[PDB]
Amino acid sequence: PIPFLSQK
Amino acid sequence: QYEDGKQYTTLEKPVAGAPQVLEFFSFFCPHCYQFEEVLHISDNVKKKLPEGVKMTKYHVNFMGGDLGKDLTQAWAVAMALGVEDKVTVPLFEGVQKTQTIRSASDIRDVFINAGIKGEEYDAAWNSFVVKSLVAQQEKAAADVQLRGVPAMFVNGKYQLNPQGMDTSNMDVFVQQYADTVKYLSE
Amino acid sequence: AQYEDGKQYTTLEKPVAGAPQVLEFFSFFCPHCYQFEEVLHISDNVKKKLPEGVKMTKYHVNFMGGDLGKDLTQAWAVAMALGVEDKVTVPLFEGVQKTQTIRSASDIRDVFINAGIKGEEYDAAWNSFVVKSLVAQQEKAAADVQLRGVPAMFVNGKYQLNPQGMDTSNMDVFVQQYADTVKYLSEE
Repeated sequence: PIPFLSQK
Repeated sequence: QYEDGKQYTTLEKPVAGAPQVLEFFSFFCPHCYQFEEVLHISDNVKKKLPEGVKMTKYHVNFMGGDLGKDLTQAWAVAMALGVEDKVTVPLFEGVQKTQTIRSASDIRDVFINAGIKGEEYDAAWNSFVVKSLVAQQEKAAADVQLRGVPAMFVNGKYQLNPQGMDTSNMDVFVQQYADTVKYLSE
Repeated sequence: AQYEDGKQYTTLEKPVAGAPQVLEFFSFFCPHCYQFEEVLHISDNVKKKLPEGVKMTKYHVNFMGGDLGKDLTQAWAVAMALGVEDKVTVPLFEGVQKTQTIRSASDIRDVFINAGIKGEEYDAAWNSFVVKSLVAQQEKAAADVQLRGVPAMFVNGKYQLNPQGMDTSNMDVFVQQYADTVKYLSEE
């Protein structure tokens, strides 16, 4: 899955 | 107890003319889904704002690629038509829960199912007003040097710091957050 | 079916020794975890296709919902310790995400009480060494596979399931393909 935290 | 660095941080480079309360999000971000669908942060912030203070919410496209771009444009449409409250839930659920939203066409379906006319959406989609609104969202993110979501800014001067709030109880968290925004706004 | 590395699964560059045969990670906060469990029944469908000698393990993650996420990981440890996962999974998902009646650890406790686990029995378990060990076990397992999100499933500490590489147009087909992939990786 996609990581939980949304950076960059 | 309200300390710079704790419940909030101050911007080194304040933004002139920024919206009073500015929230950034992405429909792709699981942390934004938490903020919107479980915690209802926006709603609770609104409830505690002084009567003469408006909330602004913008979509960001640094995640999700081309569909991320399409989602920013769809959010512009939502803002132009004033139907944010009709499409937020189905867009969040479609991207993250059911994973049924994979194209611009899927996004369009959500608006239709939400009671927004089909000719209305396509006129909005291709409009100069929406082109302007897309650029507006992109400018705002650049102006605050946005590196992550969810995020909230007050008066272009202060950034909310949820890391410094208590998370044992979700109601306590939500209200500490809402109270911080109100303190910074006032 | 044809099974390709990079398609239905990926191969860990850093395999883990001593990992559960089939290891699933979830969060009660995660909408796609909700979809996997309450809607698609991924775990149940995977179990059906495995020989019963192949055990399935499911761990909660704490990197979602702050301290409440940690409390849910501890509650999942209580569920595992007492063997009541099948009683509490549905009301916990519903409580966190649907009815939004689970806002703190005391609300989690009430769900166990309503599931048949007496208050004193829950509290005993909550404060037990066995449950403290299970919390640390769940944390360690996540760290050993460098876990960044959920839902996720690992087989034999060697492979990770890749739902993105599967047919997601038909949900009945997706579930069969997912479960068949776990079978193929396990029958090794």
